[PDB]
Amino acid sequence: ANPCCSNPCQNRGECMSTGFDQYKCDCTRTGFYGENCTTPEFLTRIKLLLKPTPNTVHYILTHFKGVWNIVNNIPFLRSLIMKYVLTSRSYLIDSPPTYNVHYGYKSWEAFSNLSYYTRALPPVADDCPTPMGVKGNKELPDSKEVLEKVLLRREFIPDPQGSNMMFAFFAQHFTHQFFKTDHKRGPGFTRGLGHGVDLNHIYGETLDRQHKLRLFKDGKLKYQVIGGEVYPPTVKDTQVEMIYPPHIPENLQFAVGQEVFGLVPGLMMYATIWLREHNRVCDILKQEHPEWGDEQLFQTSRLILIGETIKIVIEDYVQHLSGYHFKLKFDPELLFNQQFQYQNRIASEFNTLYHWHPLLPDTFNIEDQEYSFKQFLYNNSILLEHGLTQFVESFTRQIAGRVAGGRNVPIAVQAVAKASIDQSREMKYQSLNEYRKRFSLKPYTSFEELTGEKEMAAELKALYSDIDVMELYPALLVEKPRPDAIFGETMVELGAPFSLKGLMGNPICSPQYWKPSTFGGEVGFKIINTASIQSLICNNVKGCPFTSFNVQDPQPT
Amino acid sequence: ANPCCSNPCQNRGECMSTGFDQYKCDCTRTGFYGENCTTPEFLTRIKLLLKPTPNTVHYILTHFKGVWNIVNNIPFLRSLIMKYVLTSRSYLIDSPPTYNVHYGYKSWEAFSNLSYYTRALPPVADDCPTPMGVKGNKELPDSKEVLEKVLLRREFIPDPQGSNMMFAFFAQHFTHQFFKTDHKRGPGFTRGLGHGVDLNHIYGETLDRQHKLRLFKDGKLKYQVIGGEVYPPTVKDTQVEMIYPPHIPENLQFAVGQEVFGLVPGLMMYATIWLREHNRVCDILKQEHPEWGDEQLFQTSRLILIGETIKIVIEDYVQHLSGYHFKLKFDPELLFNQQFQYQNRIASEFNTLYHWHPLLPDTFNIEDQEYSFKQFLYNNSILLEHGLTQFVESFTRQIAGRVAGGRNVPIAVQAVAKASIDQSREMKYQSLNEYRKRFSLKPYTSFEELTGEKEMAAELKALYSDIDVMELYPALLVEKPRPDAIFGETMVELGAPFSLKGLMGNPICSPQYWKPSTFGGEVGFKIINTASIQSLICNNVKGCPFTSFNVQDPQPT
Ligand code: HEM
Ligand code: HEM
Ligand SMILES: *[C@@H]1O[C@H](CO)[C@@H](O[C@@H]2O[C@H](CO)[C@@H](O[C@@H]3O[C@H](CO)[C@@H](O)[C@H](O)[C@H]3NC(C)=O)[C@H](O)[C@H]2NC(C)=O)[C@H](O)[C@H]1NC(C)=O
Ligand SMILES: *[C@@H]1O[C@H](CO)[C@@H](O[C@@H]2O[C@H](CO)[C@@H](O[C@@H]3O[C@H](CO)[C@@H](O)[C@H](O)[C@H]3NC(C)=O)[C@H](O)[C@H]2NC(C)=O)[C@H](O)[C@H]1NC(C)=O
Ligand SMILES: CCCCCCNC(=O)Oc1cccc(-c2ccc([C@H](C)C(=O)O)cc2F)c1
Ligand SMILES: CCCCCCNC(=O)Oc1cccc(-c2ccc([C@H](C)C(=O)O)cc2F)c1
Ligand SMILES: CCCCCCCCO[C@@H]1O[C@H](CO)[C@@H](O)[C@H](O)[C@H]1O
Ligand SMILES: CCCCCCCCO[C@@H]1O[C@H](CO)[C@@H](O)[C@H](O)[C@H]1O
Ligand SMILES: CCCCCCCCO[C@@H]1O[C@H](CO)[C@@H](O)[C@H](O)[C@H]1O
Ligand SMILES: CCCCCCCCO[C@@H]1O[C@H](CO)[C@@H](O)[C@H](O)[C@H]1O
Ligand SMILES: *[C@@H]1O[C@H](CO)[C@@H](O)[C@H](O)[C@H]1NC(C)=O
Ligand SMILES: *[C@@H]1O[C@H](CO)[C@@H](O)[C@H](O)[C@H]1NC(C)=O
Ligand SMILES: *[C@@H]1O[C@H](CO)[C@@H](O)[C@H](O)[C@H]1NC(C)=O
Ligand SMILES: *[C@@H]1O[C@H](CO)[C@@H](O)[C@H](O)[C@H]1NC(C)=O
Repeated sequence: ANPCCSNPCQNRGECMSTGFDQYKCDCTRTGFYGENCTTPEFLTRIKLLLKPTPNTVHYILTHFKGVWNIVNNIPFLRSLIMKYVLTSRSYLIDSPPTYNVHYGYKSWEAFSNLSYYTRALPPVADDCPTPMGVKGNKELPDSKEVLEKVLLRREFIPDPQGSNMMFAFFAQHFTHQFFKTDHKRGPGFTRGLGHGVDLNHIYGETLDRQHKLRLFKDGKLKYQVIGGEVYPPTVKDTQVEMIYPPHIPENLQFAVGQEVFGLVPGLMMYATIWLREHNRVCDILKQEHPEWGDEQLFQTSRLILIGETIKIVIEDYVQHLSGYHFKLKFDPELLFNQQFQYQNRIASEFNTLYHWHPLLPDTFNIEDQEYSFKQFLYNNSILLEHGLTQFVESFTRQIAGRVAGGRNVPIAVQAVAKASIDQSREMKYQSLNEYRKRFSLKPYTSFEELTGEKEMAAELKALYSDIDVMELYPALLVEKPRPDAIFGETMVELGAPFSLKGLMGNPICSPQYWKPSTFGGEVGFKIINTASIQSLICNNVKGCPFTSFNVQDPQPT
Repeated sequence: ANPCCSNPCQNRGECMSTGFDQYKCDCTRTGFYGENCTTPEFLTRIKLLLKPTPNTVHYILTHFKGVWNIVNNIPFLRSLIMKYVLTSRSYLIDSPPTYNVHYGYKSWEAFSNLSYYTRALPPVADDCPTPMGVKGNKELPDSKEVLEKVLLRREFIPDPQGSNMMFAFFAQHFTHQFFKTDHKRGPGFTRGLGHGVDLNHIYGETLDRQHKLRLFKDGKLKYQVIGGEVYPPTVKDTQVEMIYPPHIPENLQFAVGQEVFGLVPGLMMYATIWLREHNRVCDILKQEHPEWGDEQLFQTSRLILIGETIKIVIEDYVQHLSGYHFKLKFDPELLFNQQFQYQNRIASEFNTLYHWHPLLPDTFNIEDQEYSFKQFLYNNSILLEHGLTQFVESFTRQIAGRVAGGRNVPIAVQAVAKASIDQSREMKYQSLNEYRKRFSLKPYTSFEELTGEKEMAAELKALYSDIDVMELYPALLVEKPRPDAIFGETMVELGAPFSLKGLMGNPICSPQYWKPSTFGGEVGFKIINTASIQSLICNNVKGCPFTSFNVQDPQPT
C-alpha cells in the first residue's frame, strides 16, 4: 500500500509518501536530481566516470608489493593515503544516526533512544505486499532449507589468508563489547549503550559492576594468582554476575567485565591478557605519578587500554584481514583538518555481517588434545591445565575457517545461523541488492554472479527465484571470495565504513583528548602508539611467546 | 599539596602533576609553548595584535545602524558574518566534553556518564590549601553577607533594553528543558539526559510520561477546552506526575511535559501555547499526508517544533538580548563547509550564569491586578480568569529587571540566590578571573573595574580582599553593564559560546537531517524557516494579539 514500498529513490535520496498512491524523492545533497534522483549533476557524472570499482582498487592494494614498500616508507604519502581511506569510508555512514527497526523515517525517538541498534537502511514498511517490498513471493524461502543447502559445513574449508584461532577469538572478544543484543526487548536492541570501543567487556557496562571488579588499590582490577600466573577473580569473591552452568566449581567461575565470557576458554584467554595489561599499565603510571590516587590511576589506565585496542585493531587485526600491502595507520591527527563527527551508533547490519561463525574449527586443538565443542564450552579448567603460554602456541598455529565461499557454518552453531536469517526477516531487512546500492556497489544480476560457481547458485535460484529478493546475511556467507581471500566484495565494502567510523569516532581520537596529558604524559602516550598484538602477548604471557594473526608467519629461532 | 592548585597553565594548556611538588603543562594546539604555555608562536602573536577586544566588537555591533541595514540586505554578507559568529563562538567549547564536578582530569567516567553536568573549567582539587586554589583566605566570605550587601534588591531596577515578562517567562520556559538539577544526587547532576533542545518540557523526559500525555489520534497531545479555549489535560485524566501543593482543585492541576511548570502561570502560559502549536502542526501535516498514522504525525510535529524553537531563540530571543543591529540568522547550511560537532553536553557554569532572577518584578500585573509572589505562585486559576490573550497584552508591556549592575535580586527568591553561591562553592568552582581567562577576557585588576562604581566595589573588597578571589556567580550580577544594556561583558562572552554551540549542535541541524523530507516536505520545512515569537502567539492565542520581547515596541493601529 505504501507507495515507497518499491524503494524507488536512488543514490541515497529519501522517499516520502505524498498521498495514498504517490511519493516524492528528496534529492538534497545526493549529487543527483529528477523524480527518482537518477539524473547526475554535471560534477557528478565526471566523478562517476573517474571512480574505479571496489574490485579494481582491491587488486591494486593487493599487488605491486614493491611499490607499496616504497610508499610505506614515505610518511607523508602513507599519511595522505590513510587519510583518504578514513574519510571516504566514513562518508558512507549517517552521523548523527537516523533509522532503526521501528522507524523508517527520522524521528527524535530513533535519535535519542540508545537502546536501539541504528539502521543503515530503513526497514521495509509493515503494509508492503512482499517481505522485500514489492518484489518476490508472499513468503521468503524456508530458512532451514537455505541453511542446509548453502550454509552448513560439509567438510571444513580453511581460510586461504591464514587467519588463526588467535584471530578468531580476538574477533569474538573485541566485538562483544558492542554487539550485546538485549533479548528481553528483541533483536533490534542493544545492552551496549556506549555504542563502541569503551572496553565495557573488561570494566563492566555499569558503575556498580565496575566497582565490584576493582581492587581500589593503585587503579587495579581484582585478580588471583594460580600456579604463579594471574587470573580473574571469582564470582564468589566479587559477587559479579556471570553466566555459568550449574556444575562449575566456584574456583573456576571467573568474573570479568562481560558476563558471557565464561562461555569459551578462548574468550577467557583474552579477558585474562587484558586484565594483566590493565594492571601492568597501573604500575607504570604509579611509577611516573607517585602522587596519584587509585581513581585517577584506574581511569587513566582505561583510556590507555582504549587507545591500545584501537591501535591493534587497525594496524594488526584489520591489517591482516584486509590483505593489503599498504601499511594501515592509527593516527587521529589525520582527521584534524577534515570534517568528521566524533560519535558512533552501532548499526544492526554491522552486527549481522559480523556473524563470522564459519571461522570456528571442527575441534579446538591445544597441545595434543582435540577438544570437541561439548568439551570446550564453559570449561575454564582447560585454561588452567594448559596455561596461557600453551594456549598462544596452539591457537597461533590452528587455522580458522573461510567466511565467504559458502557451506562452512559448523553444525554445532547452526541454530545461531538459522536465527540470523529469521531475525533478519523479523527486523524487516531490505534485500542484498538494495544494501549493495546503498554502499555504492553494482546490484548482482544473477545468483551465479553472486557465488561465482554453479551448484549453490542453482540451489539459491530454486529457493529465491529472483536475485533481487536474495537476502543480505546468507549472501555474505555464500558470496564469491576475492582471489585467495576470506571475504567477498559485499563484506568488505559494508564492513569497512562501519569499522573505521566506529574506531575513529571515539572521543579519545578527538583533538581535545588526543594529547599526552590525557594519558598521564609521554610514557602513557607511548604505550598507545607502540601497541601491537605481539607486544600485548609478550608483556603479559609467561615466556613472551611468539604470536600473530596468521598461521603462515614463521617464528624466529 | 597538588602542584596544580595555583592553575599555573595559561591559554588552555593542561596541568598535570609529575611528582608530589612538580607539574608539567601540555601546550598541544594552544598556539603557545614554554613552561606555563605563555610564549606565543609566531602566527599567534600576529593574531593577538590584530584581535579586537569584546567591548570593541560590541560597540561596533551596537552602532552604525545605517551600515548594518545595508549589510543585513546583502544575503552573502549576512551569511558570511553569521558563519563567523557561529564558528568563533563554538570553538570556545570542549566538544566531546571533558571535565565534571568529580573529575579534574579527562576520564571515561566523565565522558560517558550523562547524569553529570559537564564543566568548562575543572574543579579546584580537594587537597588545595584555599577554596580558589592558592590565593585568598582559608574561607570565602559569608554568603549571606555577600547576598545582602551587593545582590539583594532595594528598589526595583528596570532593564534599559526593555525586556518584558514575555521575555522573562520565555527564558524560564525554554531553559528548563535542559537545566533540570537532580537534587537526589547533587548540584553537579542533571535529569535532562538529552542535554539540549529536545523539547522534553512539552513531551516528557521518558517514553512512559510521553505516552500518558499523548492522544494517539492524529499525532496530537491530550487537551481540554475551557471557555472555548484549549488548555493542557489534568493529572486526574492522564496520571502524569506534577508538583502541586495540596489544596489545588483537580481541575486546575494541569499536566504538561515538565513537572514543575505548575509553579507559575507564566510558565503554564508558554506550556499552553506550545501545546496548541504541536496540535496545530499535526493538523497541517495530516492535510499533506492523509496516509500517515498517529506515530509519524507525532514524531514529525516534534521535529518541526524543535526547529521552530531554535529559529525563535536565535532570531527573536537572542536577537533582542544581544542589542545588535546585525540581523542574526538561523541557518544550519552555514556550517556544512566548516568543522563542527553535532553534539552538546550542558555545562554547570552555563546553568549558573543563567540564574537571571533579577528579571522578576515586585508584582505580576495582569489587567488591573497586581499579584504578589504569594498570590501568583501555583495559581493556575489566574490563568483561566484572564485567559492567554490578556496575559500576552499585560506581559508584553510589563518591564523585567536588570540582571547586571548589582542589587536587583528580589527578596522572594533570596534563598535561591544564596544557594547559588553556596552550591557554587560546593562544586569547587574556580575564581571569576580564571573563568575570564578561559573565555579570552582580561582578568579584572580591581573591584572598581569589575563594578564600574565605588560603593559595591568597596563592600566586595572588604569581604574578599583580593579581586583574584572574587567568585563567578556574584560577579555576573554586580558586573558593570554595557552602556544601556542588561548584561556585562562576562555574561555575554561566557554565555554566547554555550548558547550557540547548544543550538547548532542539535542533530536536526546536521546535513542528513536538514532537508524537507525530515519535516514532512516543503510545507513542514517552511513552518520552521518562517517561525517567530509573533507568529507563535498569533496562530495560537485568541484574537492574534500583538507581542514582542521589548516593552518599547509600538503596536500598530
Ligand atoms: C567460540 C565459539 C562460539 C560460539 C559457541 C558462539 C555462539 C554464539 C551464540 C550462541 C550466539 C548467540 C547468543 C545469543 O543468543 O545472544 C552468538 C552470537 C554472536 N557470535 Fe558467536 N559464537 C562463537 C564464536 C564467535 C566468533 C568467532 C565470532 C566472530 C566474530 C562470533 C560472532 C558472534 C556475534 C557477532 C554474535 C552476535 C552477538 C550479539 O548480538 O549479542 N562468535 N555466538
Ligand atoms: C517565576 C518566578 C520564578 C521563581 C519563583 C523561581 C524560583 C526558582 C527556584 C526556587 C529555583 C530552584 C528550585 C530548585 O531547587 O531546583 C529556581 C531555579 C532556577 N531558576 Fe528560577 N524562578 C523563577 C523564574 C526564573 C526565571 C525568569 C529564570 C530565568 C531564566 C529562572 C532561572 C532559573 C534557573 C536557571 C534555575 C536553575 C534550575 C535548575 O538547575 O534545575 N527562574 N528558580
Ligand atoms: C527505547 O525504546 C524502547 C522500545 O519502545 C522502550 O521500551 C518499551 O518501554 C515500554 C514502557 O516505556 C514497555 O511497555 C510497558 O511494559 C510494562 C511491563 O511489560 C507495562 O507495565 C507497561 O504498561 C508497558 N507500556 C507500554 C506502553 O507498552 C515496552 O515493553 C518496551 N518495549 C520493548 C521492545 O522493550 C524503551 O523504554 C525506550 N527507552 C528509553 C530510554 O526511552
Ligand atoms: C553516574 O555517576 C553517578 C555518581 O557517581 C553514579 O551515581 C552513584 O551510584 C552509586 C551506585 O552505582 C550510588 O551508591 C550506592 O547507593 C546505594 C543506596 O544509597 C547503595 O545500595 C550502594 O551500595 C551504593 N554504592 C556505592 C558504591 O556508593 C551513589 O550514591 C551514586 N552517587 C550519586 C551522587 O548519586 C551514577 O550511577 C552514574 N550513572 C551511570 C549511568 O553510571
Ligand atoms: C565500533 C567499532 C567497530 C570497529 C570494528 C573494526 N572492524 C573489524 O573488526 O572487522 C571488519 C569487518 C568488516 C570489514 C572490515 C574492513 C575490511 C577492509 C578494510 C580496509 C582498510 C578498507 O577500508 O578498504 C577495513 C575494514 F575495517 C573489518
Ligand atoms: C542547549 C541550548 C542552549 C541555548 C541557549 C540560548 N542562549 C540563551 O538563551 O541565553 C543567552 C545567555 C547568555 C548569552 C547569550 C548570547 C549573548 C550574545 C550573543 C551574540 C549573538 C554573540 O555571539 O555575540 C549570543 C548569545 F547566545 C544568550
Ligand atoms: C589505490 C590507492 C588507494 C585508494 C584507497 C581506497 C580505499 C577505499 O576506497 C573505497 O573505494 C571504493 C571503490 O572506489 C569506494 O566505493 C569507497 O567509497 C571508497 O571508500
Ligand atoms: C590499471 C590498474 C590495474 C587494474 C587491475 C585490473 C582490474 C581489476 O581486475 C579485477 O579482477 C578480479 C578478479 O577476481 C575481478 O573479480 C574484477 O571484476 C576485476 O575488476
Ligand atoms: C564586527 C564584525 C562582526 C564580528 C562578529 C564577532 C562576534 C563575536 O566574536 C567574538 O569576539 C570576541 C572578541 O574579539 C572573541 O573573544 C570571541 O572569540 C569571538 O567569538
Ligand atoms: C574603530 C572602530 C570603532 C571603535 C569603537 C571604540 C572602541 C570601543 O570603546 C569601548 O567603549 C566602552 C564604553 O563602555 C568601554 O567600556 C570599552 O573599554 C571601550 O573599548
Ligand atoms: C521512478 O520509478 C518508478 C517505479 O518505482 C518508475 O515507474 C518511473 O519510471 C521512475 N521515474 C523515472 C523518471 O525514471
Ligand atoms: C573439562 O576439561 C578437563 C580437562 O582439562 C576434562 O577432564 C573434563 O572432562 C572437561 N569437562 C567437560 C564437561 O568436558
Ligand atoms: C610558571 O608559573 C610559576 C608559578 O605558578 C612561576 O613561579 C614561574 O616563574 C612560571 N614559569 C615561567 C617560565 O614563567
Ligand atoms: C488565586 O487567584 C484567584 C483569582 O484568580 C484568587 O481569588 C485566589 O485568592 C488566589 N489564590 C491564592 C492562594 O492566592
